[PDB]
Amino acid sequence: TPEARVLVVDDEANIVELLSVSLKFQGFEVYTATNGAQALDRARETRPDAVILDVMMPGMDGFGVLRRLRADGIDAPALFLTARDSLQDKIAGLTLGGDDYVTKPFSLEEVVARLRVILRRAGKRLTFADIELDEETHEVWKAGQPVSLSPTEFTLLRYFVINAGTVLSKPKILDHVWRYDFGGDVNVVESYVSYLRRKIDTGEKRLLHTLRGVGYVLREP
Amino acid sequence: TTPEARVLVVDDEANIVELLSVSLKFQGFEVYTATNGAQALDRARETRPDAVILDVMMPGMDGFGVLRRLRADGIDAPALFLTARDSLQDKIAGLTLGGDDYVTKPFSLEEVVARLRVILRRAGKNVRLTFADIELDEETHEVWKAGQPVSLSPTEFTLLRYFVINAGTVLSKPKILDHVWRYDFGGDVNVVESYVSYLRRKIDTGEKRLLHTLRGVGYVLREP
Repeated sequence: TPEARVLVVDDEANIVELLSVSLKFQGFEVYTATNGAQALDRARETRPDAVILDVMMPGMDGFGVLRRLRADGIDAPALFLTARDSLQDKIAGLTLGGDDYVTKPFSLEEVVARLRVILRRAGKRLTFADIELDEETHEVWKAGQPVSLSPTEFTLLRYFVINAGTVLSKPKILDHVWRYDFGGDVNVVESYVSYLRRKIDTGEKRLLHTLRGVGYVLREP
Repeated sequence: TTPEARVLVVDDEANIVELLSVSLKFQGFEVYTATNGAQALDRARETRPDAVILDVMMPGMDGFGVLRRLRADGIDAPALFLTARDSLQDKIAGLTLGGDDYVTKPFSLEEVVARLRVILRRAGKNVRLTFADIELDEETHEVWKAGQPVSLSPTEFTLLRYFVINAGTVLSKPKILDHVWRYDFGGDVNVVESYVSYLRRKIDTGEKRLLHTLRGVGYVLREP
């Protein structure tokens, strides 16, 4: 998944190019528009998580374009590119809700950082037996105690928890854990289940079982 | 509170301390300054600032450390950081926690001032007055008369608010004059007569008279 879908609205083509190349290189899915009409069309087609728009635009300024978008039910937060001479006059429009701005001449570092903050502001614990996971941060706990897991062990633990009680064959685990990218020996699944038992299945009762010839299952006996 | 806000500027670069305080003072901020963390903690206790501006890059102890210590002493004012662009992705959590914000170097004064006003507003955590068919908002200064907006000058507003808050009390020209012009003005009391007259012409119109003259004594806002 991309980190977010961003729509860039600016009538200056070289700034559209710069912003989208940067954002794409940072892992964002970027869509573009050179005016208000193109902006409303792209926002309906691509449903963005954030909008970057230049306040200075031909015909209709960046506030007007944003009003129209918001009237169509597009509620994504916005980042304005704005001139410094107009700051005390425009401050109310520039920072309402969860919107923010950068002033010209701007840096890409700043654009990216202010974008991540508005995305975080706009966003509004799996348990099994004595195991707990946070899907957001990837922290794992075992009887209250922090456990350090690699990205693959985490994915593997989550897959077992979400499917607690289901017998999961090596091929099903292999497809899921490496997202169909990997098609080599299933005994990699055997290694990972082994690492994962060594880190989280260390209590009185065995939680992670092998049904020999068939698969693995997580069940509190 | 005379000034728009008390601001403490913490930076080890003297020409930037100078620039910032001159601009801020010219915008009507009361400004205090420090060149290091020890002077920062001392000035914050003496002057109880509403906001702190601090450079992240400082000798010995960086700007986060100085802020941690101010905050442990109970100084909870929001902070604006002056920060380099190279360190944004690494420092973003410290730079925007709570109601803090930042500007990147090289910065404009417009931007510093704007971001400061926003943090000050965010840190200040509605207010209405009524009498008969008159209504006031102390926040925006809007006035209404039988539902109808009425446009008052700042003085007319202060005057109408004074009457409403003291409805029923006979207020003499000297008391009115002292309050309306904050003791700054001590000239002829017939200025009070003029303003009462302007005020009566805007909010005291026809039917029952709400604003009365007790001749030789003063004015009172009361139902007839």
